[PDB]
Amino acid sequence: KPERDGLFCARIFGPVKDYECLCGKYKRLKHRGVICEKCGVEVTQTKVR
Amino acid sequence: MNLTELKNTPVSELITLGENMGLENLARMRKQDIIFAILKQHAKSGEDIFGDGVLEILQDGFGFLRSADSSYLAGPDDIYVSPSQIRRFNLRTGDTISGKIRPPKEGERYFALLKVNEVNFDKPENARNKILFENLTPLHANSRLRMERGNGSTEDLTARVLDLASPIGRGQRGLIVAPPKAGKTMLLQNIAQSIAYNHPDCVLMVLLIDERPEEVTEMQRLVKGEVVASTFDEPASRHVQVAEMVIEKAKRLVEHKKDVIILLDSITRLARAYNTVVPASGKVLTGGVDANALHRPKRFFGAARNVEEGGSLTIIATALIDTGSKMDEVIYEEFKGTGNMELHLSRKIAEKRVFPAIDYNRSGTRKEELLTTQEELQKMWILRKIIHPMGEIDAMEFLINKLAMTKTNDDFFEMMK
Amino acid sequence: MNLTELKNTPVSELITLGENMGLENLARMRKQDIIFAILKQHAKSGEDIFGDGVLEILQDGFGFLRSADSSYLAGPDDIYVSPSQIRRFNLRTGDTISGKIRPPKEGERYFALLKVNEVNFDKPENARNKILFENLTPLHANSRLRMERGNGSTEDLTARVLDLASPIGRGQRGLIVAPPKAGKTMLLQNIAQSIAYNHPDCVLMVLLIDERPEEVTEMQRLVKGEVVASTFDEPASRHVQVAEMVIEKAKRLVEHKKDVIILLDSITRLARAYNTVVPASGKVLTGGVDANALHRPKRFFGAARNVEEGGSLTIIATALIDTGSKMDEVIYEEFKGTGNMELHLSRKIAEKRVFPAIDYNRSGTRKEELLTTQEELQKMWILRKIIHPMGEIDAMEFLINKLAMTKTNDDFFEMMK
DNA sequence: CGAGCAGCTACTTGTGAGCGGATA
DNA sequence: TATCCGCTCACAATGCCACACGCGCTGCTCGGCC
RNA sequence: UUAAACCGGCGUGUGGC
Ligand SMILES: Nc1ncnc2c1ncn2[C@@H]1O[C@H](COP(=O)(O)OP(=O)(O)O)[C@@H](O)[C@H]1O
Ligand code: BEF
Ligand SMILES: [Mg+2]
Ligand SMILES: [Zn+2]
Repeated sequence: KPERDGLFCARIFGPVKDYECLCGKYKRLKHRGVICEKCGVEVTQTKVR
Repeated sequence: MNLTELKNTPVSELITLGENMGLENLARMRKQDIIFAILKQHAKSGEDIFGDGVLEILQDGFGFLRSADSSYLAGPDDIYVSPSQIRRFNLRTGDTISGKIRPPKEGERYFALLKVNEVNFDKPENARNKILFENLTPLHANSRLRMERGNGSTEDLTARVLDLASPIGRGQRGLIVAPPKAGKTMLLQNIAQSIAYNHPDCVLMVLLIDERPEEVTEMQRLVKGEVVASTFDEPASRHVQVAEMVIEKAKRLVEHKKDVIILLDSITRLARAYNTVVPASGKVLTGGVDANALHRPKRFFGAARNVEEGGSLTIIATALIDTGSKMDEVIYEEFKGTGNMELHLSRKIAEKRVFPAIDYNRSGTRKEELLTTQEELQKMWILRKIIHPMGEIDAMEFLINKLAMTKTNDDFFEMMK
Repeated sequence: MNLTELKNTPVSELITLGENMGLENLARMRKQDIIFAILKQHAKSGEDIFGDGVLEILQDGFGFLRSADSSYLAGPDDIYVSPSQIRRFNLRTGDTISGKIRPPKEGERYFALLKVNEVNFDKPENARNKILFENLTPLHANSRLRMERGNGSTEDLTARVLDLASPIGRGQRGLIVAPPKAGKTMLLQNIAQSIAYNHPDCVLMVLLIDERPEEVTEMQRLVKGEVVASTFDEPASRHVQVAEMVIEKAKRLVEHKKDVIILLDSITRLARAYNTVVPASGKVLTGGVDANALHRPKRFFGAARNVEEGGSLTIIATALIDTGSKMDEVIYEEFKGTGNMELHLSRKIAEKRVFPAIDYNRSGTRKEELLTTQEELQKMWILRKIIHPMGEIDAMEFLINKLAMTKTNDDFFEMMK
């Protein structure tokens, strides 16, 4: 998985998977558009990256 | 402000406090998150925080400060410490680091410790002027610690029994061998209350492994000192985590020339937890254990030793037998020869509601002359000799009877004569 | 400079020494690291070091020099030796190589031995002019070694008991069969102190296996010679490591025509350790042992032999019985017929506080005429005959009484008549 | 513990412009 | 101080297709935020 | 809120038109 603040990252660029966060806490469609409690990434498609 | 001053307060009190501080009602988050948000708000107010935490190092390099009420576990109230302090003072695991802390910004998770103020209730120079644990000379138990309460109560029985069977000293390694349903937990409570009420000069620290949550609550608010527990709501990983926490804390406190008593119950449960956490090595011995899966428990039971130069480390640990399985029996085999203090609780007398059910036959003390004086040993030996006429059941009768008529040791000795 | 001259000094003294040498305060690293850094600094000063270490070879080819206070273990103070010296002198395991050493640079870990100076307190030509251990002729014990101290003390009892029951000679193989709680460790201390105070001409070397750290400290500073111990803080691998260290050291010292006495306690513990370190062979015999898992212990107990051409190797080893398990019983079976000296300690007399609890019935000596002269055997035989009227308990009474009234062997013999 | 950082190529040809340059 | 003259560097050199290949071991240093 | 399905970038060499 990407580093916290390395070259590859999620909270800086976007989720590495479509509608799936890095921690797997938010994975359904209801949480689409909200950030998690530690990484704080807007869960969405990979195109954002 | 500080951690324990908020953690020894209940959850409703913390919710009311956070709502009084003008915050989003914190009755929705856990108590640890409540205190975390309260500290974040207090730091937002324009000031620093003064925190305290016991120290943990992983293979990364920085330090984690776990709190007391968290049972030394992972949580948001654990303080971050940059590895620079570890490179400076070589702070190993087991410091109640007390110092100034600041709130974490974005990209961070925990509070960062700015400067050191208190190193195990000592000056930070003790962090650079002290002796390690592996280098000193372990000795036998010199000091004698009385167990009897002194009120003539019905549970005083247990204490005085032990006092006339095998006393307890600083630096001892006590192992209790008892089948299920023998009165273990109330024995722990009785002996802890007696050692803490009769001798407040010595420090107590009780360990609970795989008990019920009601047992945790009954243990935590009843005995003095820190009450660390690790129940089933955490896996064997967090079991070994809290175990290594408390052992390194005791080691460092002993290095600080302090008397540390560790109650532990039971050893078979932590041995199973360790077997769970250590991978296999291709071979399985009797009972289903590994080769190195015994090295952790061995070390854990043998860390006890008497420090003649200052401080001491005594442990009182119970074991599980008559469980039907094999691994518990081999564990008892391995740990019955490594301890310098062995005691046994019977089950046949226990199920007859005749308590306490001490095995006066298999009870023993390693090098008891350093724990018992001239005529003291005279009295103890002649009573052992007169109880020696082969007896378990009516031997317990004689003991409990002559113990219920009398109040102190000298009363029994001078009335039996 | 040298190793033992710094290792027999305490840890605080070494810390003060390293701080006096102008160094980073070494109270943060272990004592072995303290001495390592002190040697590195002394070598940085512009000079060489003169070190000493007992030799170990693995399947690699080079040599490791383990130190005395390290209990012959792996550590930074172990000196590296290039295999060239092994190809030159064929230095097998068990040389206290004493020689010149230089500090290690980057890419290295330990000091490198430049040249040989002392080979087991002998000229390096003895490294090329000597005889191996497997080639000489093992014989029976010729010399007689008195055990009684000669002060009439209360522990002299034990010694004189053995002296009138079964004496000890050079090249003997003694096995003590004793249940738990029979007075083993103080017996070891008593007999070692007597052999080292009465006969300083013979060399002592005591082995401790699976004892308490306080027992290690009480053994290490009380008896003469090297006190090697291997407690539970090391796994069975390091157990067998130190065991093979000491056995090859004794073998080489005997090859150097020296008298080497090896105290060992107990054998069942090292047998369990070996069973732990040897893999299975698909089959498990009685007690849970393997086929080849007995070959190591067998060899280890049978390395004892009397060298009639020069030097001797005697062993005094204790065994564990009445442990409830089977493997200890089969181990005792295997080792009760392989020894050339058998003695037994009773537990029923021991728990009556009547010490020492010798089994005068099962005590014996292989070919005792080579250990006892004409009228000497006359006296011993007639006393055995008069004690022969079936007795354990009041037999111990008679022995201890007639032994407490008297001071030496001849006094007892000429007062009983 | 991870990751990295690193020690362990060479007779083009032209066409063009920018930059000395030197020299009275 | 103008006016070429020449030195020196940037920039370039068809399009596709097909196939194959290798883009490493180990000592040292640094990072200090599960 | 519930059910079903899914989750070649570079360089080199060679050869051909
Ligand atoms: N020679 C002796 N004289 C007096 N007391 C003894 C003697 N030998 C043993 N004992 C007693 O027997 C006990 C044996 O101690 P311990 O080390 O627990 O058992 P063991 O030595 O058999 O392992 C000691 O507490 C000691 O008081
Ligand atoms: F010290 Be006992 F013999 F284990
Ligand atoms: Mg012993
Ligand atoms: Zn997340």
